[PDB]
Amino acid sequence: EAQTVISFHDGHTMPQIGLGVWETPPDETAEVVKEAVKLGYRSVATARLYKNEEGVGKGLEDHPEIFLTTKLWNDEQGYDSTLRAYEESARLLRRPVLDLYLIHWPMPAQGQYVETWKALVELKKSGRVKSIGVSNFESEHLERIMDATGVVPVVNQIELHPDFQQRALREFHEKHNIRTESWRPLGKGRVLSDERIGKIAEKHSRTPAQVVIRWHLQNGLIVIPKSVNPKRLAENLDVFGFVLDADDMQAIEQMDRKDGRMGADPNTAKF
Ligand SMILES: NC(=O)C1=CN([C@@H]2O[C@H](COP(=O)(O)OP(=O)(O)OC[C@H]3O[C@@H](n4cnc5c(N)ncnc54)[C@H](OP(=O)(O)O)[C@@H]3O)[C@@H](O)[C@H]2O)C=CC1
Repeated sequence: EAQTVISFHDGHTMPQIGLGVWETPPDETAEVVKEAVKLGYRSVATARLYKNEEGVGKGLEDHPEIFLTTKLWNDEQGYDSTLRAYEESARLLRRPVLDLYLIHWPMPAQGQYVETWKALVELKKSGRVKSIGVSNFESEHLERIMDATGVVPVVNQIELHPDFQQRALREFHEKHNIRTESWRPLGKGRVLSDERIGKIAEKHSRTPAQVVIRWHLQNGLIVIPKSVNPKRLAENLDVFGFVLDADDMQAIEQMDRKDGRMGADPNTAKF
């Protein structure tokens, strides 16, 4: 069955599934991309941090058909320094006008991140990026920037996966037309082997992962899972051949913990 897409308040539209490009090293980046596209992967997403925009922009030579996301790193923040940052990402990536552009972290102690959003609202008023948004923002932080500059980011990317469901923030999100991208959507693989998922993947003749990748799907979550082993790739991507029930859905909802965070607390994270 054909895939799905999620759309944005700014009227653009992004496939609800895509490929993560975390870690995967610069020279194999090139390779792994094409290999992936050939699977029917429609979106790609990397970040500046990983420094494989070059490998992506070669990898995606003569594949404009595909939704390309990238993230402005923390040492490039402010107004004039972000515009600069964008051109160059666009250069290494090679698609002067990109699909999605994300502010990697707020870094609120660094206080320089609202400056950073104007630079963004600019790039879209120019129409030099298609769709702008952020990564790892809170209530406090988004409110702060929607009041400062009157435009909501289309997407805020955040940590989330069965053991952490930021339902507070997905309440705030939903109430501002904001799309919510899952970061580390398998809780780093803790759930690969969780026993609630050893029944629900049996049930539907699938592996534990897909089960969950789908969870994200059936929550309206743009999800961007990363593998290299192409067996996994086309596995992750084959998540439309089925569907789940509320017996299922409200059974993976019990997996949420208050303490389920595993990464930087973006309020407190220092780099
Ligand atoms: N500050 C922060 O916010 C934090 C960030 N991180 C970052 O997150 C990243 C960690 O990546 P990771 O946790 O591995 O990503 P995920 O949460 O996506 O973990 C899932 C892992 O499972 C594997 N996998 C993918 N598809 C399948 C499949 N079909 N069957 C079985 N296994 C599969 C993948 O590895 P494989 O390629 O082997 O398939 C993947 O690495 C790092 O960049 C790390 O620094 C970590 C902690 C905190």
